[PDB]
Amino acid sequence: MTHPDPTLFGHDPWWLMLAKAVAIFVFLLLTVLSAILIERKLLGRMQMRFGPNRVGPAGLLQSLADGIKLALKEGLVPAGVDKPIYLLAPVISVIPAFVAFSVIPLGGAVSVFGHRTPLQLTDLPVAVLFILAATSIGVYGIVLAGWASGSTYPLLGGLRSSAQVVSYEIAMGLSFVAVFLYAGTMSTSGIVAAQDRTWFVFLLLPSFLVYVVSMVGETNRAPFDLPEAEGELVGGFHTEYSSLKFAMFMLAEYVNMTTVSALATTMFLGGWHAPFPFNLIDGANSGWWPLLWFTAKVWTFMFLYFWLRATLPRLRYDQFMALGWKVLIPVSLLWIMVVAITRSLRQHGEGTWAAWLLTAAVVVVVALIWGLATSLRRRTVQPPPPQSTGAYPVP
Amino acid sequence: KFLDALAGFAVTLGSMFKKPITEGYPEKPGPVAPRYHGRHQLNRYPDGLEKCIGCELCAWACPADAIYVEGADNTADERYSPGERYGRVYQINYLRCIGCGLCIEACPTRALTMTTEY
Amino acid sequence: QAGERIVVNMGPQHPSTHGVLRLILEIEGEIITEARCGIGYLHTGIEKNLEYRNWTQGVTFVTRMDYLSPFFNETAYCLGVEKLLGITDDIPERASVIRVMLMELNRISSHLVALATGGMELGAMSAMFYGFREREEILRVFESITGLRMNHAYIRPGGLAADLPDDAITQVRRLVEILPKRLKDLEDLLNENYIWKARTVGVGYLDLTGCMALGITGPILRSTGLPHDLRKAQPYCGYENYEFDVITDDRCDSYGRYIIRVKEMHESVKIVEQCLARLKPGPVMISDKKLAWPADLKLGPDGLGNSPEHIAKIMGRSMEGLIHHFKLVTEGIRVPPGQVYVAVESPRGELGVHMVSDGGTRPYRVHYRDPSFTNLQAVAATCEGGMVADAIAAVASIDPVMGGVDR
Amino acid sequence: ALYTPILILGAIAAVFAVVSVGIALVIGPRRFNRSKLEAYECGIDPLPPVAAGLTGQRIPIRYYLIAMLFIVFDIEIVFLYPWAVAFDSLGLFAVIEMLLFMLTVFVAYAYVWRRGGLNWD
Amino acid sequence: GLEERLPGGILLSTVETVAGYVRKGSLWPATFGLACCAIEMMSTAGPRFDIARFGMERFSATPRQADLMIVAGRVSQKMAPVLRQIYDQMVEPKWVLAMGVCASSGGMFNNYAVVQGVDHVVPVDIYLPGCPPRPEMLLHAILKLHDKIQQMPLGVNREEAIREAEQAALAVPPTIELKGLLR
Amino acid sequence: CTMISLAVLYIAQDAPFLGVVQIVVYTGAVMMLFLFVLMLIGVDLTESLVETIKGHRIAALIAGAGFGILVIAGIGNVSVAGFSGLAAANSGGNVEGLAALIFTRYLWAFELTSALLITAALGAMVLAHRERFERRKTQRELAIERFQTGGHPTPLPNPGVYARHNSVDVPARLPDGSESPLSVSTILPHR
Amino acid sequence: APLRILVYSDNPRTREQVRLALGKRIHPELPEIEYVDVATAPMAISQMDAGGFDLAILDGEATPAGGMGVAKQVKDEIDDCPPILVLTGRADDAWLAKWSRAEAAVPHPIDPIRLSDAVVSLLR
Ligand SMILES: CC(C)=CCC/C(C)=C/CC/C(C)=C/CC/C(C)=C/CC/C(C)=C\CC/C(C)=C/CC/C(C)=C/CC/C(C)=C\CC/C(C)=C/CC1=C(C)C(=O)c2ccccc2C1=O
Ligand code: SF4
Ligand code: SF4
Ligand code: SF4
Repeated sequence: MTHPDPTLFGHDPWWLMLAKAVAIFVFLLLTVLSAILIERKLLGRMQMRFGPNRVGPAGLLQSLADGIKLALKEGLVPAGVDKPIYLLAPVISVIPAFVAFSVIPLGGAVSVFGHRTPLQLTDLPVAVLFILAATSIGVYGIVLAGWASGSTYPLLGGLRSSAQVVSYEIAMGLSFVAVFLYAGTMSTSGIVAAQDRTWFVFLLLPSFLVYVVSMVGETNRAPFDLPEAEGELVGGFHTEYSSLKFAMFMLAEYVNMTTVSALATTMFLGGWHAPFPFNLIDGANSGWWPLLWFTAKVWTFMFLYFWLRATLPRLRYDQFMALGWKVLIPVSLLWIMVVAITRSLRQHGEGTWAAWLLTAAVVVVVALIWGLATSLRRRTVQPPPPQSTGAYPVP
Repeated sequence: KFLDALAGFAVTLGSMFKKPITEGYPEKPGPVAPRYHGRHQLNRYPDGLEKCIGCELCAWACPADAIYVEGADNTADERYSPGERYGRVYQINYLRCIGCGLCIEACPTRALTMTTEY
Repeated sequence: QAGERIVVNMGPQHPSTHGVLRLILEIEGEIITEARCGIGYLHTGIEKNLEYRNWTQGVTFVTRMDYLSPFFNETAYCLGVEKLLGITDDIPERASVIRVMLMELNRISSHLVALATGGMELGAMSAMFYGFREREEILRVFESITGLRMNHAYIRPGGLAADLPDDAITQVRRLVEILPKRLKDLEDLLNENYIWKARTVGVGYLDLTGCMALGITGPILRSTGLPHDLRKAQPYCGYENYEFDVITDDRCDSYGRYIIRVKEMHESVKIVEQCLARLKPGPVMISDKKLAWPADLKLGPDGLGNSPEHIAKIMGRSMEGLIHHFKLVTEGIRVPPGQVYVAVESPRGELGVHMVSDGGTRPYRVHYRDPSFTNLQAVAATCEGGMVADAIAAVASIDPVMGGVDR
Repeated sequence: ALYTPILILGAIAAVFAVVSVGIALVIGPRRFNRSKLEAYECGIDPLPPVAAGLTGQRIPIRYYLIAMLFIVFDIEIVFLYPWAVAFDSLGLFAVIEMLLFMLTVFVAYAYVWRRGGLNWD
Repeated sequence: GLEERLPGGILLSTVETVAGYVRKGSLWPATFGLACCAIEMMSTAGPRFDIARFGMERFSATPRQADLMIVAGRVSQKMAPVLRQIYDQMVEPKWVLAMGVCASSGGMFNNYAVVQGVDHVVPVDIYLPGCPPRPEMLLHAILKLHDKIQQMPLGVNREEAIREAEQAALAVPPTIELKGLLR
Repeated sequence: CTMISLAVLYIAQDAPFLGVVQIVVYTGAVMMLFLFVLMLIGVDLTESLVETIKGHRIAALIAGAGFGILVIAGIGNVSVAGFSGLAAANSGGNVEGLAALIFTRYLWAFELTSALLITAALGAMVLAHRERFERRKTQRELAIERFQTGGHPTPLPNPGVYARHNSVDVPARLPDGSESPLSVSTILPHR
Repeated sequence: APLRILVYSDNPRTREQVRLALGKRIHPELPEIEYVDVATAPMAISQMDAGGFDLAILDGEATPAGGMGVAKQVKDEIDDCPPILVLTGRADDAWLAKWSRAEAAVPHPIDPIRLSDAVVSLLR
């Protein structure tokens, strides 16, 4: 009822919660070590390459090889950097990334060695916003790495990280609201339980889209990989970083990818419930299979990430922020209002009045957004005048 | 339909189901063109005599000064090519050779050819 | 005042600057206030090094200048040599057709490289790989025809270094068949892509007056709507007999230039189709043996070499043949003294060549007015006042190949 | 209680990250070089130690207005979470209350937008 | 680094082997094309080949992350300072691949403007002929560099190898003195 | 750091939602304050913190310390007088309880927060937003007007490149050997 | 004490030529000269790192790593680095010798008296 379920959470023996934390840590490490190689190979395929396929069998060790190489590489500390913050920034990026994933439901209750415990490190009454807070703290690593490096390109990268926050933070916060509204809680276990009837992706599609866009932004992934923007700022904020400090920045980014995709699964795709083809199968939602389904959904989001990288340029961060404040925020806010009214009407028996509203509202939005797209702006044309430099005649 | 702007996705997805096109070098090296300007090679007549007569025409034509040739006399006690001259020393500085092929066009005996080995 | 503006180097070593181009930007936070341009980080001494080599040998140098447009540089050089010799009217038809075919396939290749590098500069990573798949399709034909992938020395004064291999025509027909489809695959990534258009529409704007003032040519000029192409005005190498449309745009910005390049690829495919249509067997070298390149390359079991027939001719039978081979290979033709400025429509604009001969076997002067060098005068115009990310898009749109810039 | 697992995961992460930085600094070659330690400027010599008279001391941002608006909007949007979670328990009264509040926020937003506040970045 | 202060026994040997394996398998290039050879380097990264296969997809834009420098072009005089700055700004260990005749020895452009080999300004690990070297040749040279990296000593072994190489190098007669059949 | 710590304390005091919102909102707020520090104060400016008002530093230290001591004295021992745990309140949902209070008893204050938001927006727009008159010219605009930025020194001359000196601050050399003022940007202090 | 001069070149004949231009005692008003010869950049760098050298002569034409690159490196990497003299294989290389920051540059072929005078100027 009142999630977190008090009969499941907060009763682990010290060793068992230690082991669950360790397992989550190792799972995130292996997930990142996978995502690296899988992303490179999938990008290769999307570009008709093979990607890494030599280092170790089938190229398995390539991510591990890169990690160990960065470990074995000289630890640079450039002069002209704020040494303390220059060394802290990777830590500030890493710690919150790992912390956020604590309240992610990787499964339902299971009886490990007699102890009935969740396949989830823990859960909080405000878990979703706790993840949001951890991710927000994580951006300080990016910004302070940019600033403390004392070089123009890292400085610009860090400023782009600040702008990135200004773009995605409010959109993400608003996107959470509709899920809270249909769930009646902020715990992730409660949000998954509330999705037994149906996944909120079908119900809260606008919220899902806004959250996913703000997500791709939050992790600094293409087409919003602006803080790095190798094509503009060379290496962005992680210029001036080498070896395990750069490796920590990138591991933090990939763990943020994993955390936000796991949240997306948790609060829009039934969390760990088996998809439809296995929904009818006995015990598909029990034992360890929920872990498989959760990882499958998370990795579909990972695929979406890689696919975005392989098929889109990167916006200018001003364009992205204009997206966030002119499309994402208005759409999320109006969706929150529409969904609230819809639920109030359904609870008041109005019935059709809600359906007429809901369908109409999006229909209106889909128009006015196109208005800001083609039908009213961003699709105009002009001319110009010549100067005194004896210009030719344009046919 | 706004779908055209998304055509790129259709591309990338499609390509991740068509087979990769990479040549499998070095386990399965690709087919270089028959005409490729590979490593110069000094050839022989069927009886084994060296074709090169040491005329230095190949080195003459090299824009990069990447060929060094010293000619020397063929004699009964020691004959390397038919005729009075042969290339006793024949060096190619491959850190100056630009693979242009002018040497080949210069050579009057076909002693110098370009293989496809690279 | 000062205190709010930083001065930064886009520098030589920067992913968007092709490694040897230095944009010194005075930026107010992140708006480009001034864009100084630093050049010569790729200067190679080609214009002087040429002077110590013969004609038909300087070709190997000139193809290295603008390494993305090798056939254009070589055609400009050899057309200059022929104009000096007065042999422009005697070149075989087949050599001219092959020249048009190779220049247009090179235009496709150069624009593919331009689009790839621009797209990866603007984050469109897959643009690089798709453009380079298409480019490799053409580079295989180049390798077959010339034996080299870049810096070909295939186009030579008075003709070509050799005739097409028997399979070449079928390779080019396959190109004409597939390039439309693969180019369409590339276009799906960029043409209508909302992020790509947003990234280049209205960006790097340059007025037709600006283009005239700086001497801009090529896609940058034609994005102003002016249908100025040296292939139609001032025809050369027989373009007069090819039906093709001068591609132009009205946007005057980066996206207009991009679309012009994408459409110029199609126009090149059309011209290549025409070339194959009007490619009749014949000599590829002027019949005047006093100037014709004497070598006849032919393959064998022992690799590419002089054809054994030629060896027999010059070493067993033909004394005058031997003398001509020896002298044209070693000393090379000597061109009558004089000057001539000959221009071609390189993919990046009016690639001009000032050629001066002192009656000798070595060129007295070969100056390349490379279009990229003049186009880089537009960095100030197309970058100042805009965003640095937009300046990257503008510079990419110029498509500067620094080899030609620095020569 | 109920938070000590989060603390264990945070401790694991912090030890991992601090030891990671320590390894970065400790493992692998180390050789002092003034050029290596100088700022990266795409290969060009970085400015004199006194960067310049004035110079990059202060970085203008073109979105200061949107940053200011972000402060207030981000804080003001947190009222929705308790409202969202308590929905179906507060009744139509709270629905109308938050609809009015969100209309007030919308008026603020529309004033900012239509008057070009969101435009300069 | 401490990894090199291990005792010269089996620990140091195995650490050397694993480190060489890893450094050869993750040999990220610097995004530092110069000329023609830069285009061929991009072609090597292109799908017809796949430099990514060898763990080298990441052309590192920042010198800090780059472990390898494919010079891949002609080093003019005005570029030698910049090229050296980029080299010195990579963090060790770092290797340099002189791609092309221009980078390796100046190539055809034996002139004032060209440095005549980056060896003048930076240590060269491997020289690669070609003008430009075709992508298969670039991959060959990179594999030769992989072989060089794997057989790399560390610590006391590194010092012993430096001493042995120095002693051997002092004896080789210079190229100009290797008069063979040259009269 | 202080905001994060206070958020942790709020969580520890049986106030989860308040602490989490603290972390979130103050992450945002301190990010913006950092941006404004970079804008208005400086990127790494090391302020003197030297007393400019005669003896003001000592007076401020004394007044602050005295006020702190007095407030501590006034607080004194309070918890010993009865500390009713919050369990009876958080039961049923900490956020649920906050929603009950905010939208039932404190509804009027919640409504007035909208007035606060609107006033902040109006202040930002009135004092910060700059209307058309001060709008910076567009790149499109700049290229125009007698072909600005290119007719004029087409692209201003690059800073000089010397052996041992290639930085942007280096002025270029004119044929006579003098230093070209145009090569070095206006803002740089010569060299 | 004897002065130690690091002569760097992979060409043995250039090293012998440098050792000939500079006798055991150049400018008899000066101390004796001790020669440590190195033919590899890593060894030259390590010897410099050992220190105690009064001058280093780096053949600008050294094959695997030029003496100009080593000169710039040693000036960037050794605190209190000894003055560097460079042998340049080309007159146009002078500019790079200026960039190498070597106190002097002596063009190839090594002119004995010119090299001796340059060294005496650096070691005085
Ligand atoms: C008996 C038994 C079963 C025992 C099991 C014991 C066992 C194996 C333990 C598991 C738990 C572990 C690992 C504990 C040990 C302690 C520990 C965690 C140490 C960490 C040390 C450390 C900080 C670093 C050393 C390496 C390491 C293993 C670190 C963690 C794993 C990883 C993957 C970290 C960093 C690597 C990483 C994520 C990024 C590297 C940087 C990049 C750019 C990656 C590659 C890459 C990317 C990502 C691109 O974006 C890209 C795009 C386009 C083209 C190419 C690329 C490209 O190359
Ligand atoms: S290879 Fe040919 S051109 Fe060269 S010396 Fe021998 S015979 Fe003469
Ligand atoms: S390929 Fe060209 S550069 Fe190389 S040896 Fe032959 S003629 Fe000389
Ligand atoms: S070596 Fe040849 S292909 Fe490579 S950059 Fe130099 S000229 Fe171009």
